[PDB]
Amino acid sequence: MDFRIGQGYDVHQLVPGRPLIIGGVTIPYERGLLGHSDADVLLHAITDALFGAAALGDIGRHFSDTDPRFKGADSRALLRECASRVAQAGFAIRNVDSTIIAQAPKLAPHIDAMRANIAADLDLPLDRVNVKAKTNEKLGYLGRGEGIEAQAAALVVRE
Amino acid sequence: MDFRIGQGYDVHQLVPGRPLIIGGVTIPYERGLLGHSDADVLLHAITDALFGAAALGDIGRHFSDTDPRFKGADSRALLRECASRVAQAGFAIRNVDSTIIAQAPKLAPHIDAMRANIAADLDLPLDRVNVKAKTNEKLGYLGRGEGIEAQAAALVVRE
Amino acid sequence: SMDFRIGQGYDVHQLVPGRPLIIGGVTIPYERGLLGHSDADVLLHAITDALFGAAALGDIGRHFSRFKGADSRALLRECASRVAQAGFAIRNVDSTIIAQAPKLAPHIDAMRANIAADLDLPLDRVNVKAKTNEKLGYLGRGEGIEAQAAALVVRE
Ligand SMILES: Nc1ccc(S(=O)(=O)Nc2ccccn2)cc1
Ligand SMILES: Nc1ccc(S(=O)(=O)Nc2ccccn2)cc1
Ligand SMILES: [Zn+2]
Ligand SMILES: [Zn+2]
Ligand SMILES: [Zn+2]
Repeated sequence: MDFRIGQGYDVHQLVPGRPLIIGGVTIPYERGLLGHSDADVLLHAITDALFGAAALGDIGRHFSDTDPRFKGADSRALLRECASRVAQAGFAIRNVDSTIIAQAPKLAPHIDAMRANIAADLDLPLDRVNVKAKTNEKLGYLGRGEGIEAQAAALVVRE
Repeated sequence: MDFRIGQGYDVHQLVPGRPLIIGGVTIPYERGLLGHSDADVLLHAITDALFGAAALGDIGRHFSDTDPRFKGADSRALLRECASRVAQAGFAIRNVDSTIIAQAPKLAPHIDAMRANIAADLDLPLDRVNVKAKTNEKLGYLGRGEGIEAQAAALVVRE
Repeated sequence: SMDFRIGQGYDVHQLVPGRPLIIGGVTIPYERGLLGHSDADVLLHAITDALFGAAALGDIGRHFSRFKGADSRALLRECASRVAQAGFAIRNVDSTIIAQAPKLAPHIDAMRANIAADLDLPLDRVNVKAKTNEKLGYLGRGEGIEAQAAALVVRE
């Protein structure tokens, strides 16, 4: 009965010349996200929500860019290590919900693939992982296609 | 004890010649929100939070903005159908919290009416529904009054 | 006791010259500070709104329109009092600060300690996270700082 909630936010710039990787899925698009590794905005937000629910700080405190252990680590490896640390701190994950905000491309065809990657990385049943997607109605840098945002919420319980 | 959390986000442009309908309340104003449905940004954010908590996808999955049957749709009717599907998936709603962010008009006079509408639609008492209203402190497209944003959080439990 | 409730909070304040930068009750050296009627502590405000939201007590604007000169930790303490008054116990708080500058990492642990003391919580039930905005929008240009918060309470 010792439930805890966590919330996560991430954003990355979207420009020509890089791949678009969201939720572990490479998506064909004229632009891609800029960041240290694969720049997976959705997995970063979920990771931060999980560290937050466990009150373990955040993704920057756990996985520094200079650390040799995570030099070439992609964001799924980081999500899996996050989950291991959350479990070791005594918490079981109960569910994850999230939103991707991107003016383009359409993300609906890729939701089930993202959910399957996230559930596998968290060792969760598929029906405890949700990903939602929407545009920003052409408003702001998101609406002009200059960035993509992800939001995440996670519920855990201390066991 | 099988609790789940969900989160929701929505935004719509503020334009001339549209009803301003937020939380089911038709608010007197020279502009209104632009969308395929009645464009109720607050009810959409809450709908997304509820679908997300039940791991049922999102409002685009259940009520496509491409579908003619939803042109001008009453978003309270959509919220009620969302709650019906969430119940059909086995979940009871425990509470909803939300934020509306707008430069104008003043929303304080309308918040209690919005809360009562949401509570009615979700078959909740008033004390389990909360609506918060704020400005964006003059920043960004929200500060310039180009759109209105809503955020939502929901807790459900699988019975 | 299984009557859990969640709340969510959002705040943003402009960064302006000639004012202290106070976030999570920590005074951070910086050329600018946050603009507000209070000390404009955007993180404490977001947490405050999340707590009012979880207890279904409305929001800051309704509670804190005898507080004319109060700093935001006093308001967070008052918020926690009202949450308790309504029969709720706070179970945990999580939050994110979005600021392009300055670096907040050295100050996070003090913010967490401040929030924990104000809410009468142990450290392991309070969390503060910090991000830039990748140089995007008004946050990325350093025109404001945003905070987000989530809170879990239970009605006893
Ligand atoms: N059934 C339905 C519901 C909402 C809309 S909307 O384009 O007015 N608003 C939307 C649409 C998708 C996500 C969020 N808001 C159109 C159709
Ligand atoms: N009592 C009180 C507290 C804070 C403020 S603020 O306008 O500096 N910050 C706010 C105000 C409303 C919602 C969020 N932050 C004004 C009055
Ligand atoms: Zn990232
Ligand atoms: Zn909408
Ligand atoms: Zn504030």
